[PDB]
Amino acid sequence: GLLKEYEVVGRKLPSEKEPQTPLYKMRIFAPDNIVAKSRFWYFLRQLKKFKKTTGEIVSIKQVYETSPVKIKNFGIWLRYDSRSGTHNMYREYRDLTVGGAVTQCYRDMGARHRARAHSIQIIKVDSIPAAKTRRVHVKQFHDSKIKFPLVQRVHHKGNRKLFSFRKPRTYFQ
Amino acid sequence: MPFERFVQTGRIAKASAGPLKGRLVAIVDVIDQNRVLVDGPLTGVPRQEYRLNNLHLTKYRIKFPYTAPTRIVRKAWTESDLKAQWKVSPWSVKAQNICKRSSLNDFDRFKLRYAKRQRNKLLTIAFNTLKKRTKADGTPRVLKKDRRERLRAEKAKGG
Amino acid sequence: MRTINSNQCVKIPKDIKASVKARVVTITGTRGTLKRSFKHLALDMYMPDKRTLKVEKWFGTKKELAAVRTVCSHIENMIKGVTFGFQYKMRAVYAHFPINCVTSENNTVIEIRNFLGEKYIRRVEMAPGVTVVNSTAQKDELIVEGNDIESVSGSAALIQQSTTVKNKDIRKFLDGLYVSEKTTVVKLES
Amino acid sequence: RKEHGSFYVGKRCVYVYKAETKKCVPQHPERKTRVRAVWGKVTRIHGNTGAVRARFNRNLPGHAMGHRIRIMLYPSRI
Amino acid sequence: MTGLTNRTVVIDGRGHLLGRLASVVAKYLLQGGKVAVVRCEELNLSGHFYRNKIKFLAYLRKRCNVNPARGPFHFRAPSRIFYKAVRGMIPHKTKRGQAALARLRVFDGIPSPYDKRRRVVVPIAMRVLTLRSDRKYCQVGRLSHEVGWHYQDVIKSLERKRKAKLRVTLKHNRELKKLTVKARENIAKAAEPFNKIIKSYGYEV
RNA sequence: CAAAUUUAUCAUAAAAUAUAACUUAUAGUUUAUGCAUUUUAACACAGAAUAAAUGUUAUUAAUUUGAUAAAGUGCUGAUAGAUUUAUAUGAUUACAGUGCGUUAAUUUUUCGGAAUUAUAUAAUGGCAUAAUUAUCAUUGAUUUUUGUGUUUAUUAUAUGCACUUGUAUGAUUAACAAUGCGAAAGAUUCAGGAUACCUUCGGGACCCGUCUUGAAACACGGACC
RNA sequence: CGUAAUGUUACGUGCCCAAAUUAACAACUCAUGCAGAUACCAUGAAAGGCGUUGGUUGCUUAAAACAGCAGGACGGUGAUCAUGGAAGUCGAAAUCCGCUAAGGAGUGUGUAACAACUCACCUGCCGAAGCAACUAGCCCUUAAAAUGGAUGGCGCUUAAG
RNA sequence: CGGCUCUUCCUAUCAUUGUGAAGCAAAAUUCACCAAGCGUUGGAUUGUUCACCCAUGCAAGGGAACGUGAGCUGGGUUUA
RNA sequence: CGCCUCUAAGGUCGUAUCCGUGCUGGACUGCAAUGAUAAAUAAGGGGCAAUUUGCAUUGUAUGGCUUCUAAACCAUUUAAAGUUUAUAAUUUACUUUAUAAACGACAAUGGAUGUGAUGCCAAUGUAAUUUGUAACAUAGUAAAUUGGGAGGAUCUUCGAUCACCUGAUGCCGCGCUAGUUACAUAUAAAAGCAUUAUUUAAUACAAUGACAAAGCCUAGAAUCAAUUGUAAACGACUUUUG
Repeated sequence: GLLKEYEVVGRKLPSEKEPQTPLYKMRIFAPDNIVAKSRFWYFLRQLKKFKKTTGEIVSIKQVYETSPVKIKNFGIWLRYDSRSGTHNMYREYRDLTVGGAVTQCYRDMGARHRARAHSIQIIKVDSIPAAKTRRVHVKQFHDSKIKFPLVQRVHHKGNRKLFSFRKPRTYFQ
Repeated sequence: MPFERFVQTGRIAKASAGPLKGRLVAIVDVIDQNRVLVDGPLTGVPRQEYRLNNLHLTKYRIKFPYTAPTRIVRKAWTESDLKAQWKVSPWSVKAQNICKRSSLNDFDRFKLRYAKRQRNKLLTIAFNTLKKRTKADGTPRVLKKDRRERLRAEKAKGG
Repeated sequence: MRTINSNQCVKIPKDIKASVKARVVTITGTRGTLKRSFKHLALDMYMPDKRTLKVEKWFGTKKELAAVRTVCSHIENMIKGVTFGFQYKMRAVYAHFPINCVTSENNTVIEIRNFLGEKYIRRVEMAPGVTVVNSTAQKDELIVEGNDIESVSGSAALIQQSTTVKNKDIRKFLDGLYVSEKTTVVKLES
Repeated sequence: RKEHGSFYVGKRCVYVYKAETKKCVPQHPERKTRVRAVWGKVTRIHGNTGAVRARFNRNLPGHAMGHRIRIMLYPSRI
Repeated sequence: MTGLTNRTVVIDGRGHLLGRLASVVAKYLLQGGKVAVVRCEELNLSGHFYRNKIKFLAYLRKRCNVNPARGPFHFRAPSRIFYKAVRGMIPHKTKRGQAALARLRVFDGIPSPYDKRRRVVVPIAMRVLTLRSDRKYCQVGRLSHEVGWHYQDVIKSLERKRKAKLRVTLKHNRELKKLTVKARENIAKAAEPFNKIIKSYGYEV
């Protein structure tokens, strides 16, 4: 889907020998909240003990990008499983939302490295400014004043007329 | 230059195929090579991204900073006199004739088949006996030069 | 990664009249004129009414923006090839048998014979617009000269690929006509 | 498109064609019953491109494929 | 005079990829079509020339051993290359698709009324919309000259006759409507049925 | 439900760029290639002023943009179907609606009109406590059985008699209208019919018996009656 | 899995063929004799590619490098190793010396042995990124059978992979 | 089973065409590339099939339908 | 990738291969050019018919009448190409060049630009019987006949190929538009107020058809049998027959 972010919090439900277990939290990227509560458990089983059934899910809440029309570069610290292959990457994308950059990373890994998405762990996701990005296909856009003439449109198929009388003509003037 | 569609600020482009189809956005920043950040304050467009497929670029370029908020963009449409310029622009006229031709009530349809028929009768009459191969001569002079005598003489009839 | 813009601007001198139209660069100088159609190439080519000629590319891959300096040196060959011209000079080296090279008026061709004591008379036609001659004041030498560098240099190497020596050791039978100095006609020397 | 093929949804269709012989008279207009017809309704649409689905009284013989069916403008909505 | 929408659609084959036109035609002909494709020497194939030449020469190698006269006949004209593509996208062993193939005329180089008729394009088959700048392409007229079709330069001379007949029928029809533009100032005082009523379409018409 | 970005809003704000003063620079150029004029899509995120310049600081209204949820929410346009021999051996059952109905105020368009308020009983909420029971956390909050008034809201019961083309017809399908008369012997109208075919077309479609894990089998048998 | 009518469903939607050449996108890939095209499944590896795409580590760098046009590279000496033979050099126990802005007892087909020469050093102009090593996407390569031939067929290349 | 006859196909290339490379001077050869168009024989011994022998030959490659018995032959094998 | 480099575009040399030519067959039976065109002369065949008729049916045309687009985008080039017009220079040719504007793949254009500027209509009757009768400013248009040149042929809907067309000869000298404004005249109501019904055709335009229907023109071949022997199993084949 489109992969919005959440904060899933978990406990280890306190048998009376232990009062008030220490409450870890996350930043999970997921299509929906039913799948964010098995990405919490997948990532925490690497880190602390307490699986489910022996833990609780305290509040999972969605976080709503704090500037949806400001324009910023997102660096994603990733690690994935290739065919021979656990690696780390640091990818950079350019977007407005932070769930929209993570989802622009889950396609790119599928395109470029064949990476079906169960292999990708996300470490960190930031909003790095500029003159901290490196990633030359993102530094293309870090200059006012940028021009680029367009060549891009739609060319309906068949059309509102399949057998046209007047030739689309990719160019004019 | 040949100068194709410049993606700038603030090159006014009219949207073309999306949910904003028909409205005139400005362009304030370029997200990536495929998407810009469109914002038309005087035309019912809040600031939002847009895919550059569904945009068609006009010839107007207003001036604001590349990181401006919507009030600076709205201030610059007015100073350019862009609304008065756009509706008299060479083929925004052409937009509204297709909008006029669009879907065209049944009385207006069959009124034009009547009104084009009558000037078409007036236009096949103003047609096609030029200098070519008359004068001289056109024999017999009485009858195959009967009708054009009223173009020539004009009075009255050969005669 | 589909670079946005790659461009190169060719300075054109005071006399010759370059005029790119629809991509086809024609150019016209003292020693004649030359048109080359670059329309295999999907590139900008416009002359911004200065002396200069600009060539641009929008969103080309990594290969596609190698052809910017290619075409901006094909035009820079043309501003020589109509002003200074080209003149190659291949020098006809032999061991025992002399090399006989006959051209006449105006007989653009060549007949190149006695190689290597062989009866067969190699005859090869120069391209349109290029004249071959025997070099006066330095004999046993040819002078291939014309306007277009791809029709001069294809006309030298047509007669360098024949004469060629077969079934022998080609490190020992160093015989043939090999290009000494690829040069321009009028500036400075020849 | 879908919006275009749904105008015709509800309306009455006909496959009209020719035979020769009656087993009838000029009771009504003056016929050898020398033109047949098989009526039907458009029931719904088919793809995303304005095709449609029809349900005739008899069944449409199949050598009718390619031939003209007529979308009567009634049962008339707006 | 007639056709199931108009007389026949005459598609100019100039600038159109062969298989993206052969499928919209084969679909249209199974719906009741009547098309004609003219200039079949000008259709395109994607990829460079030798890549397609290879594909055709391998097609020429298929032939029945116990009789080559039974075998796959390898028609070499650019129109009967296009008919080969359309015949594969038709069921041609049913009567439905064999009648669908009978509504198909294909021509190397535009004769006999389809030269004064009306040429429509199919903008989804058109090469300049689909392929890329720096992909390579060929024509079927070059492919057919290199494989055994003898009339490449018959139909180049035949066509510039036809393209010089059109040089004067565009010289007449450009001066013959210097008078229709003349006549539309002598009927300016019509009554007023142009002056207002065709401000329904109405700034240009 | 966060979002104080959207929007406008204050505060010293200091920036990650546009607007008014301009040196050079290629310039088909001007005159004597400087300038003159362009190019700014060489213009120095250079000089002066101004432009939230990023959020920093502020609070918010189109309830606070979207998403999720709920309310016969409501409306519109369709499609297909409609057992039913209400006794060839058990009520057309009950519900509900419409027609004459003491009044008196208060309004309403002003028409046979229409609305409201006024009657007891029984509840139920909202509110104000006083109990009580029992629990996340306990400054309090939630909760069970109550009580009584304070109260302000909402439902229910109090519609009998006669009549009628208003639901379940106790798997409801029932109406208006068009066409067509089952002629004394015999026409016609409408619908239907692989009767054994023939015509036409699209889909399907291997040859049966058999033994076999597996048969259309290049397994065996079978030319036909 | 009774016999029917209607509606809704994993495999698919360029044409065969019902349904997208999707007013839905981001990439990847050019395959000259099978580019590639859906599980099982109708084979293909090891090892490579300054083919292109992404990524990881380390150096040089806005002390002016990288590249290139412009300099030297001989020698304190055939120390020895050594006679195809080592005079700047097969091998090589061994190993210590020029000069400054700046020159190698120096790797070599074998230049019989010598010479030179030039990929270091460093003065340049250049004045901006350069250098390698490594990784795994696709394509290529590796990749050879006999009737004519099979992504099912056509045909596809800002795809119809 | 072989041989005889006759046709087609493969390339894992012997030769020839066009080439690249050698420790390629010429001659002769070797290695490799594109490449299946034409060619790849006569005998002695054995039923053979490979290998060997005489010889010619510029040069004497390897295989496919277990190719081929209502095509033959019947030597091998294999009934009495 | 400042140099270098056969490669990335783009050029090139080039095999006993490949594909053609030449050669051999020919969709059985494909196609094109061409020749003659009957049993005649009493009488009837055969065209030329489209004019020839009533007649009857056909197709389009469905209650005028739910149409044409046989007028158009150029040839080759092309994803910064690719476009127009204008003007001053120029063509064998919107020849090529120089300035200046215009939408610099808008909505546009995907249909109508109706691309010789379309029609379900002129007729002021627009349709299952219908037709139309005068004045004031515009407008000047389609019209039938016999002896010369320039032009038109891509596996065909009529080739003693021929449609703008030299100067000649005479007419119906007929029918005519558009507009304001006036008048006569005539047809039209299908019976149903859930007017949908056989869902059609008197309409017009093109086409055959048979029974009595007017003329113009026409006057053959093939095969068998016999023969040959350039051929041959038999057919077939090459031949010959006042």
